[PDB]
Amino acid sequence: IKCMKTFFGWKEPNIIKPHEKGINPNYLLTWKQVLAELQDIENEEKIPRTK
Amino acid sequence: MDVNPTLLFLKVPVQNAISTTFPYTGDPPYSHGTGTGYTMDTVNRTHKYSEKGKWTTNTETGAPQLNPIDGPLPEDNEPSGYAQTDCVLEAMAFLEESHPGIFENSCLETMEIVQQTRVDKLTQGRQTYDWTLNRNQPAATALANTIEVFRSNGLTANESGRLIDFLKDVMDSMDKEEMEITTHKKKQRLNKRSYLIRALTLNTMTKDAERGKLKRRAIATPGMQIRGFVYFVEALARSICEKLEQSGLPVGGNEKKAKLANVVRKMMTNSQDTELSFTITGDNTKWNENQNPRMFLAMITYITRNQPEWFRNVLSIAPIMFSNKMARLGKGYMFESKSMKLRTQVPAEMLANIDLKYFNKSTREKIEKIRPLLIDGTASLSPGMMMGMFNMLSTVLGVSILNLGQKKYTKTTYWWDGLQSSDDFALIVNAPNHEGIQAGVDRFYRTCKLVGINMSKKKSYINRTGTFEFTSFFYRYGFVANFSMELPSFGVSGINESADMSVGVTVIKNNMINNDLGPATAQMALQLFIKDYRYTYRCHRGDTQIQTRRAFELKKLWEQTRSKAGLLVSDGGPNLYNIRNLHIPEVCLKWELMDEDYQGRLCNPMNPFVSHKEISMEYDAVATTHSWIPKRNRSNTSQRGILEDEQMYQKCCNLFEKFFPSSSYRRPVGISSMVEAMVSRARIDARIDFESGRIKKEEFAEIMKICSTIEELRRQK
RNA sequence: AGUAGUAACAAGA
RNA sequence: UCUGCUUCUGCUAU
RNA sequence: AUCUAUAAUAGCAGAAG
Ligand SMILES: Nc1ccn([C@@H]2O[C@H](COP(=O)(O)CP(=O)(O)OP(=O)(O)O)[C@@H](O)[C@H]2O)c(=O)n1
Ligand SMILES: [Mg+2]
Ligand SMILES: [Mg+2]
Repeated sequence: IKCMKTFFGWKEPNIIKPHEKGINPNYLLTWKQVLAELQDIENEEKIPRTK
Repeated sequence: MDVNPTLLFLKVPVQNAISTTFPYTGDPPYSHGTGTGYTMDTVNRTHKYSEKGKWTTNTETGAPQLNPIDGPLPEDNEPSGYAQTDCVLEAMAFLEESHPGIFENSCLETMEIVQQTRVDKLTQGRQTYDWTLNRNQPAATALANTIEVFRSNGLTANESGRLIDFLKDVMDSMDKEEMEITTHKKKQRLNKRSYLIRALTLNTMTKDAERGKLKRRAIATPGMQIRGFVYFVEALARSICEKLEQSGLPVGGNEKKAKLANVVRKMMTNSQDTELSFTITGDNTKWNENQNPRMFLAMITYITRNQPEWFRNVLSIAPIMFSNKMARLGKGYMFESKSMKLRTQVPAEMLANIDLKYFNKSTREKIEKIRPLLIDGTASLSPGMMMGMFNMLSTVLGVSILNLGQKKYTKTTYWWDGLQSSDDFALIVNAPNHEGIQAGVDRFYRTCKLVGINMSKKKSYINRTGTFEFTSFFYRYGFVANFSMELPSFGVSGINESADMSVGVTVIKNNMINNDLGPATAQMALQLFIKDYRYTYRCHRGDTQIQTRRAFELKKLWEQTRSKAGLLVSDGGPNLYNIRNLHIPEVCLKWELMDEDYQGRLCNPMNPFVSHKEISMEYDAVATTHSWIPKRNRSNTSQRGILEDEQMYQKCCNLFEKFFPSSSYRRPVGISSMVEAMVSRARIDARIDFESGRIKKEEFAEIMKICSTIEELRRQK
């Protein structure tokens, strides 16, 4: 969480090179979900050993 | 610049950097599915190399058996299984003529071995085919199941405890009308042919974690009816191999390197100055698939000439059983339907009455080629040795072909000698010119062809004498160090903290001694092992910050201790090891530096993490508290009925050890039952105690009365 | 999909 | 329905 | 000087074929 906070310059993620045999919206949603859950357990500042 | 590590060989000879060519830092290849494909392909290759042989039907099993002996001499350089019996007998005769008395002395020692060996020897095996369950089981479990079934069928010669009496029981079991299997209680009855096929079966599995191979292959494990005979035959062949200078077996390690160096040195000394000397680094192709059991029988019959007949019989049974052996096909296959999204297991036992539409091209061809041999889910495999089952006897055959290379047998100007380890071989050829070298190589190759040995042309090469490779030992005017091969031995072993420390440090030291591990690299290996150990066991230095569940106790113990240098690494202490003290254990290395209370706690006589033995008074423990026992999870099938049998077994064995103090130090011997031995021991002990004066009238009477009660209970259940 | 590579995993009871 | 045989080496003591 | 051996407890781990 701290190492991510050291970076300013986040944008809205968009697909640049798709996985031609996969479902790329799923990857976009997975990254959005990672960001959302990180924001969740950071807003708590009760950060477990595992999420 | 483009980095090319291989270019390092332009200045450093390949031998002096051979360790670079061994990529043993990555994981080895494993098998994922079934081994039926490799088993069927092995059977088909074995029958292809011997296809010009004679087909027969076994009157006892009903299996089609192929006999390539004395078949047509090969016409090409493809692998051939057509060994000529007269050439094998000539090789044996000339080996005995060149080393007078080798077979006689070997047979004497092997007679002693056969008469003294106990049936317990069979328990020294790994996963064994168990015909009672038709599955792989630990060797001791398979042997116990076999003994129980034999006893319930009236076969009880194995009660003598001798291996040869158990072999007599096996011989008599192969003559019964029906075999009774009593499971848990379902009473199954095998008939003669079914029991016979189960007794001649070798289960087949795929070999895992194998380096140097792109493709997987099959290994075999025989049942208990085969293993005693194979053990006696291998003991005879080992006695023979010990007396031969060309044998790379059973010598291993530093002794093997010394023997190879000395023998090659003597060979170069014997070669005259005017002669041309060449060396073949040679492999043999399809070694086990072309080693015929009939030729092993011929070899054993020639070796055991003028011996007692019982000895010849007991040594002849293993080649006979291997000549009529069956290879179990394995787990079968797995079928998937994508459209229905389902998967199913098809057993191997239904691979003869199945539709071929389900299979791809190559598997369908395999099944079509192997179907005539299928009986009860096994394939008839008369030719072949089925993967290193007679390593030492095949070594003897190869050494006989090497021995045929003296000038008294070549009768020409060229001659040859060398080293033979089962299939691997180093052949030194001497001749006055290059044409003589070619003639000697051709003659050796064709003589090998005559006895079923096929030199691998693509894996073998020849050069002027002085450099060669033998059994992954690289010889450049002397054997070089190859450290990479011993690389997987470095690391945490997973026994416990004490044992892992001991193993890590000892491995580093022995690699300094044997594998040219330099001192600086040894110090770095020590550092890396300590890092991996501290990570694995959560025992980082007390004065650190790594966060773990153990770190609080370690910090408390650290701050509590005056002399920190005495704490063990597992207790968060420092690492005091260096090149100086690798041979010294860790508790002894820092015994002087320990605090008295920490020392008396670590080595407390009533340590609760180790087992205590009764003398409720118990002996004092000696080991430290770092010698704890790791929980072994063994919890989803129907084979849960043996957990109670094993528990009661353990109860009985602990009681016996309470009656016999040395039973766990040395293996106990005796034909008497457990209750009889324990009661007689209790009686004689009570007698010599009342006599010498440790017990009185009444205690002696009570002990004798309990003994009489137990004896009437054993006679009267 | 992916791992993987001559047969499997992508949970099973 | 799944780590075989053989040889060497190392460690440990249910 | 010899010494797998004028020898034989067992289990596990590594290597080789
Ligand atoms: N694990 C092992 C490895 C080897 N062995 C024994 O060593 C022989 C040569 O193996 P090898 O591995 O040299 C045969 P390879 O060179 O792969 O192929 P090729 O036969 O086409 O030449 C086998 O046939 C077995 O007797 C064993 O019993 N267990
Ligand atoms: Mg070779
Ligand atoms: Mg090879």
